[PDB]
Amino acid sequence: MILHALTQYYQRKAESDGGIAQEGFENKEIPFIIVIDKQGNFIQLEDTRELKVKKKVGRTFLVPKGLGRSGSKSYEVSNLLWDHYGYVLAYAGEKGQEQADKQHASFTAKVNELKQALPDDAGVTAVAAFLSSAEEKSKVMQAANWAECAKVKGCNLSFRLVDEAVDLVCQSKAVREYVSQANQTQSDNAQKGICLVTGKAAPIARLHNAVKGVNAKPAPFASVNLSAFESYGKEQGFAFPIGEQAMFEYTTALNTLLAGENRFRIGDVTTVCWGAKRTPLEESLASMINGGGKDNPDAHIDAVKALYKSLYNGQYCKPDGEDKFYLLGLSPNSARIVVRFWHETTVAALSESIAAWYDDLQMVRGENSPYPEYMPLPRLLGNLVLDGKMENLPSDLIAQITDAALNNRVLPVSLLQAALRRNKAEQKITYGRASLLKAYINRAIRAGRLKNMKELTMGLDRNRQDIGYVLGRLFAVLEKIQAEANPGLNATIADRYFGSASSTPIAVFGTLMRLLPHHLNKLEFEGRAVQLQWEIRQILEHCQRFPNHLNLEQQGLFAIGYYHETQFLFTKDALKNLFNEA
Amino acid sequence: DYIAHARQDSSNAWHSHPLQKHLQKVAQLAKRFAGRYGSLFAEYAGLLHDLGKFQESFQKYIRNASGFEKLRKIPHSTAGAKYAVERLNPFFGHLLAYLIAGHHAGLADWYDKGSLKRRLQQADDELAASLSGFVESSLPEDFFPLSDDDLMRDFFAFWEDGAKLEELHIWMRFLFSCLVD
Amino acid sequence: GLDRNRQDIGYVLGRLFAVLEKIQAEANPGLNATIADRYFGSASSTPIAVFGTLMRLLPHHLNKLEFEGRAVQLQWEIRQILEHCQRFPNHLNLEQQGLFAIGYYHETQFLFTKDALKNLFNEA
Amino acid sequence: RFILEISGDLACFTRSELKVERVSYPVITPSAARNILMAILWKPAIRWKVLKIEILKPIQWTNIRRNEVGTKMSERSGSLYIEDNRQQRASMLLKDVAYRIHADFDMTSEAGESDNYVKFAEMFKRRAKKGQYFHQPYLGCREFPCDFRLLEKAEDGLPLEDITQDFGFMLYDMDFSKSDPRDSNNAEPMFYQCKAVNGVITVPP
Amino acid sequence: TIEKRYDFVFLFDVQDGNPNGDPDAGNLPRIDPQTGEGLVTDVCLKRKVRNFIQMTQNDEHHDIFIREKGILNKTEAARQYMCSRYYDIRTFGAVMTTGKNAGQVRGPVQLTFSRSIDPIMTLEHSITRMAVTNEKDASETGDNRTMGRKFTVPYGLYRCHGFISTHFAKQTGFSENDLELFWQALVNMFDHDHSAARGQMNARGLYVFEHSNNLGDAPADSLFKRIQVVKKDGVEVVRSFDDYLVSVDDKNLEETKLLRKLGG
Amino acid sequence: TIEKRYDFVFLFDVQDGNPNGDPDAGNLPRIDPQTGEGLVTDVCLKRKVRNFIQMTQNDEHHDIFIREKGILNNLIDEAHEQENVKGKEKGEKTEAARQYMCSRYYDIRTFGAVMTTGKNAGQVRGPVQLTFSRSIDPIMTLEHSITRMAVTNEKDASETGDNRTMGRKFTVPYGLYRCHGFISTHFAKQTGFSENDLELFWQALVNMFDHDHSAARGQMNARGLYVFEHSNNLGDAPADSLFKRIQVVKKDGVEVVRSFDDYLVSVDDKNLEETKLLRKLGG
Amino acid sequence: TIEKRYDFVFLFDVQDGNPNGDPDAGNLPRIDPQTGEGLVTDVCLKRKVRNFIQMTQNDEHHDIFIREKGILNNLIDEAHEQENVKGKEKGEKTEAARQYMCSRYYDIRTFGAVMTTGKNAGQVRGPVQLTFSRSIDPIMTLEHSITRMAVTNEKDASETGDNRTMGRKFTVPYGLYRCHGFISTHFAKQTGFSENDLELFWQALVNMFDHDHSAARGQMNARGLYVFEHSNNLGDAPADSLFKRIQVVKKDGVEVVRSFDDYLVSVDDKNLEETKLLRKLGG
DNA sequence: ATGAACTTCAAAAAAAAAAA
Ligand SMILES: [Mg+2]
Repeated sequence: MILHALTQYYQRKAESDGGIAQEGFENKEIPFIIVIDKQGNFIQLEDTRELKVKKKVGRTFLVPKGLGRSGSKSYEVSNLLWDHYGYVLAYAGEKGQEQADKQHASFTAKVNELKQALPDDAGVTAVAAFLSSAEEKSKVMQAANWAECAKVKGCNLSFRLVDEAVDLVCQSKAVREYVSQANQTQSDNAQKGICLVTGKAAPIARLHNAVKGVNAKPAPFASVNLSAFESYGKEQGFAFPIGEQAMFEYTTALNTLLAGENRFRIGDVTTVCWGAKRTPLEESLASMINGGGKDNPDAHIDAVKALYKSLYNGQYCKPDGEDKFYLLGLSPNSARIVVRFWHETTVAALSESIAAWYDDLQMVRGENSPYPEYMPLPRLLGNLVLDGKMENLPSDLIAQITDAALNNRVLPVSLLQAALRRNKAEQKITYGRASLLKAYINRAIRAGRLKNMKELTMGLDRNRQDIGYVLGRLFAVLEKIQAEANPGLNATIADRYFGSASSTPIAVFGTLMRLLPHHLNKLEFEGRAVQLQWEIRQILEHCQRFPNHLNLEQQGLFAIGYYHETQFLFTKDALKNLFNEA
Repeated sequence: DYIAHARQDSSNAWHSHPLQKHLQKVAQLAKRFAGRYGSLFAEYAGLLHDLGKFQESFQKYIRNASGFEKLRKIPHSTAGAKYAVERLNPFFGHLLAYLIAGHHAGLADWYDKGSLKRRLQQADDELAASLSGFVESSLPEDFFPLSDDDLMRDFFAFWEDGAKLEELHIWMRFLFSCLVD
Repeated sequence: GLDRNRQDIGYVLGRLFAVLEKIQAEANPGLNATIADRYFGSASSTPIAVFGTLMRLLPHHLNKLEFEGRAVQLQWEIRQILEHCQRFPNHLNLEQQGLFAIGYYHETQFLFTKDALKNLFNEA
Repeated sequence: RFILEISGDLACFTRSELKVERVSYPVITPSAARNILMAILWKPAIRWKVLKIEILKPIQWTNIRRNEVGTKMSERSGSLYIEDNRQQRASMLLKDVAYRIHADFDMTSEAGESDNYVKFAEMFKRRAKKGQYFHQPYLGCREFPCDFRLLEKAEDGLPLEDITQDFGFMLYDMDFSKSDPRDSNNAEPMFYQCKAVNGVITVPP
Repeated sequence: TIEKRYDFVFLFDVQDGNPNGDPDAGNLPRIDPQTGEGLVTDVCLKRKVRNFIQMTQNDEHHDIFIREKGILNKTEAARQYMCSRYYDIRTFGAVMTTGKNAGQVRGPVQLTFSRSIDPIMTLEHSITRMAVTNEKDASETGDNRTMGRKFTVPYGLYRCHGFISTHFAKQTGFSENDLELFWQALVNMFDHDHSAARGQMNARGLYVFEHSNNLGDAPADSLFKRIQVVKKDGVEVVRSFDDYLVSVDDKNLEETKLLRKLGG
Repeated sequence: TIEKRYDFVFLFDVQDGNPNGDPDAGNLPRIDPQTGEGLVTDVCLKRKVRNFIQMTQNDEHHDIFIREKGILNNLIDEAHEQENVKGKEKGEKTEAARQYMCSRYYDIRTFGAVMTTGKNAGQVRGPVQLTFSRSIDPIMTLEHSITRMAVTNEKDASETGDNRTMGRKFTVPYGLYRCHGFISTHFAKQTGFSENDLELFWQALVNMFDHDHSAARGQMNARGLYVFEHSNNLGDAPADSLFKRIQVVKKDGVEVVRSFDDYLVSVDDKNLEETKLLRKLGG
Repeated sequence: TIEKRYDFVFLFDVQDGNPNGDPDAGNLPRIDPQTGEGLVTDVCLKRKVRNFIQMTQNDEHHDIFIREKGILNNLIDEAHEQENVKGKEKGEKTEAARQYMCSRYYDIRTFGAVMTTGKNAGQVRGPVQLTFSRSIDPIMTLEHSITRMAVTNEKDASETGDNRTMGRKFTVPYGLYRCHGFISTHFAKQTGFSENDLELFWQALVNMFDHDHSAARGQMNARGLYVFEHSNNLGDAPADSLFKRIQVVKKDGVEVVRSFDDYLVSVDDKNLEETKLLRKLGG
């Protein structure tokens, strides 16, 4: 199902007119297309480049498929009419001649044996007269932009004769048919059966085709080539007898999705997501749709793309799915492709890890809270960072919190450590440090990494007995009383006592609570002083002694307890109510 | 009530734009705005464009922010959109919700940015509040007909042989223009 | 949340100060500077400093208590606390530093829980 | 028919396609299912035949990259030195599997004298209830043990209760017909699961 | 060759180290993603048995053939020779490039992914090196550092299940001497395979079950459930093997089983 | 090439400072979060041994695979310009270079070294392997907010009145860290770890905190090095049977430990005389 | 540079004042909480030694890497405007900058300095490493609430004319802090820290409290500086087997101390003379 | 001749909230 779900959208995108390589071809990224006249005579070396900031090498021309050269005598293979600045010009940037001239001795051979088998084309007779020139090819090096194709190793030049103007020599409706004939005769006399993917006879394809976009080089996604990965003496592709017509389909299915908008990194794991076979598009809804509705394979991938993007957008919505999205989360090994994810499941089922991420991360917010309901990871991790989210450690943090969030894994200790660092370093617990600590501690509980404690809740737990959480609440009420006593404070007992009330409660809370009677005295509403003192009595009723030192477990609680109680105090009528029910 | 727009008059008076006539006039205006295209279709988003303006909370914000009978920034676009998606049709409802929930936040995506799928699913409480406002005092129950059978006409009066998908966005923006205009 | 038999001198002094201020704040409830507002800072740290003066000051609050039996109520728990206080410590230990605030608010809760003192007195 | 109930913490019925980067077949392969039933009992008279797998725990995956070795062992070179022949095969393993393989068997051409189907049937029956085996059954890979049992009818809850995923063309049971003694020249027959209605029935060739 | 079926419950532990890191995730100890319990792929155990037998034997009949470059530096007549002069080929089996079953020698000793008893808490210890290796991107002016990463399990009592099959020993010639070497390995291999990544590991018990039958007179599951390993009564988080009750249960196996408590 | 196998219990302690701060946690001392027990990585004590051998030995045959300007390939390639430049046929040139460092770099003899980096120079296991030392009791990391009365950069706030960069100086008020160590004969054979190179390591463990001091770690001391020398290059006894043999418990009734005086290191030299030797080097 | 390694016990007390306020804890003195014993960061005494050297030396080769308007990158960039502007080849440009910052700044030559910051000046460890100063007995931080008859910005000015901002003055009614310190020779070689700079440091330790007085310090003194000068660059004896020679206890019958006359500082120079000197510089 | 050693292959890949 890993590949029959790729074959079964090649057969969908090839039938949704989405423009996928048709049965013999490949959307190869040809950077430095060659222009020739009708009888040779190199005209121009156009570069079909200029895309995303790393100038990806060429407009994807859907040219005859890359033949997977890959060998010591790699020169013999010679892709049909597009290959290489070493195959087209015999120019070796770093490979040396006789490893580029023998390439050109075979690329010219390939073109010519095409020309004999495909005459009166004026496109291949042109290039076959351009590949029997040795001078116009020399003129290719003396081109205006040749110096920029020599810069890109493995440049793929291809032969657009002039007077076709978009259509390559390998695009004419004879080379197009030749490839549709050279992938229907030569790749049909091979090992007769039987398909792994489709199950049909469909002659077996040894050498699956170089799935591009995963690795540093197009690597054969399914490729058993070492002395023992071969199971039954099957030798490299008969270990997995996938037909040529099916091998091509899923290879060019990955190739487009790793080159399309389907590709997106879940985290450090480039993933191709495509909608499964959509339901028959119930009649009423299909009444308005013309055709009617078509199963565009990559249609609602956004639902899943904007699910993992929701972890950074903070725009997570609990989804109701039943629209199943294939999500093949491949990743490079070295030059194999490691399927790290495979999910035919719905986006609702995929969300169960981000939902648990944004439910373990749920934290109290008052009214008109400037904080998002589900707080974006970059803005969430920005509460761990020095002052702006780029220095949060790209290996135990932003790159691992995401893996701990995308997968409902345990948030690393490096959050308590980092979130606590910032709690007592910014001298305040931003929503985002309280929320992130709530997520850490909830998952530490759920993993049995935080044994005695019970999972935190959104709200303040006017309970919880936790010698760190209740002192966090105590600090929250103490600082609320101070900020209620002195509205404009320059050094709240946060900014002055937090670093040691969080981590060392006897050092401080024995002296915060001498400031406390004075703060209560200064409350202009003495009844408000009574209410706040009542709740600090309630808070401190759960406390039997300020601990000498708060474990890393509880300084997270302190921060969570602080934020819980401080958003309880800044609730509409919470303290007035809770006081009035006593 | 309900106070669609609270204009502090130049004479230090306050005039109230009745949401009744605000929605009525917007729908009538973006019924001529669309020709054979969405004449009675864009109005059904004109009727609904500020349904969330019926919010009991927003009728406490538009007063607070515009100084009518003496700061929260209460969303109101999404409520009309959710009302549409539940009442007309999963197709027409979302069609109309693009227009409605975008009418101030800008036209929204379904998934990626400012996603409607998120806002509608989160509009349930907001729609409940705004529809409670709508039913609470005034606005006869057949003020929002949302007659899908009639609304099916100008859709099919324009989409002869069904709705082209690759250019259904052009209404979603042209009829959006009718609403926002 | 009150260990009436804690014996932690900081905690018993916190309890004692809580009842002392309870009496002061029942002696005259309209009070600008209760002993929390004027004495707590050292009662929590230097119990010998105040707690001597806090009990010069205590019988007069017990007199000023309007409900003459309420004075017995609160004096009884002062004695209940002071059984656990063999001496007002010169300087409260740091553990005891914090436990004094613990005691203040534990015993303050115990006093402002409705029937607790009037009940617990009647089991003596 | 035997309703043996393979189960194990992990399992890798490695898809032929994703062999170097092992991705387990979502359920027990009828080859791996059968060879398990040869691990408990086999003889070149019994020829096992899986009649119906039944998934008993949901298809749950855990990726495990093991530093596998790249090359076979050989008489020629008398050692590997793994750090020279290292490979890192990922393994999308099947965590917490269970499968009640409803399997029976037939008698081969070389059934011998004591060709009693009942003899081998009761032999396997005693082996499975007692727990005996020639080989601790491999859930696709020997690194994964089959904590089996010989159920009579049904003693575990199959999770794919309503009609569930069709895993497509899985390796059925590699064809050792052209092979000489000890499976030299084989081929792979493969099967539409048929679906997984709640426990997949397999197809006898 | 041995004539008994051995199903053993190895119980090693890691006290401050990385038992078996994950190439998935850098080098962090293989956790079970859903339950947090650590995994130690049997090939790691199969390695330290291999390593031990390579350290100790240093002779013919006991080579390893999958040997470490960093620890020591007709058709059924060479496959028997491989199952003769290579202890690993006998013990753990082989895939001989020439063979009968397209290569395999299965070898008696099957092994289980050593799942930890309780959720290990992989401690991502970001370590530093006061030196860069290459002419780094930032092997710059101020100092050469290559801030690194070294994980530990603060303790994990990993439980492995091995299944020595006397049926395979007959093909491989895995004699009772070789199997005694195997127990010596499991017990005495975390004393010899020490490292920086692997911290301190200790074979905290190798509870073999010898079966009077070749075929094996028990379900291996039932035997392993006789070796009940639990966190102790008051142990909140495990940190040493004396935080585990390894209660073996020999009460009912006594029919024809032998619980050789070879390591505990 | 030592001929015995050693299993030592090193017990050092930290008085006031970061025994080994966690770069993941500012510079918080590595705490095992579950138990609060401190951790001092393998590499920390290996580095402190390295520093001790950069201090006291300072010659060829005891280089250290070294300090700041330590482009490690500059040493790894330095191997390949040796007696093994071209006659050692890369296959075994790697091993020859690996042996060159196991002749030259005391760190690479004692501990290992991943040297496969530059011109691949082998990959040594290291006869001496320390384990992450856990403090016997939870370290009560104090996390002092120090102040600096001088800003470093032209800060966003390096403003008018004062320039200040407060910062954090985490300290362990006391932690008795118990490193376990394994000096395996088998890898002492491939690296040439000599009995001399082993007495150097014993000296290093005993004296390497007296010499590796800092503002960060303050005072650390080696509080005892109980070495179990086994008669065979195998193990006479299981290592942990010998490490539980050295049991360190907080003193009878100290609720929080302030010094070694609040710990009790009781060794059990009663039954190891099987053939083993407990040689007590610090305790 | 120095050719002996020193381990000094620097007993300094505070009589009525805040020896080192914990910014994490209001300003109340740093305290080892679970033992109540006070703390004075190593950076605090390094600061007062810096203040002393900035006070007395007033000359180049003894600058201090300095007071408030002390943007450190400014001094570091001064290092890169030297003989090593270009001539030192960025790799060792930072090392030449270290040698400079060590030459000029006695702070850097004596204590270290993290100067990797601006035009990177390297990273000096600093031969002199004071530890944290844990008071012998629990400091009974008094936290004297004080008053001011004045306020600050007319936002906290009273709604009546009576302005006052009482505030708090934490004082240790007495604490005999004990700072272990280590003059490491190996890093004296790095910084050029000489016996002249070391005698400056000893004067600084003895006289660093006579000069750094605050309303906060009240009265701090240097009750003793017992310097263990080892014969070797290495340590003749383990550092803590020396520091246990300076046993400071509260005297016979003091419930808790109130002056140095309440502490007996017993110095045990009986057998340290193995090869090694104890010089009672301060006491 | 089989299997390690080696030689070619190919030339990455990049994001991320408002609020009507
Ligand atoms: Mg509007």
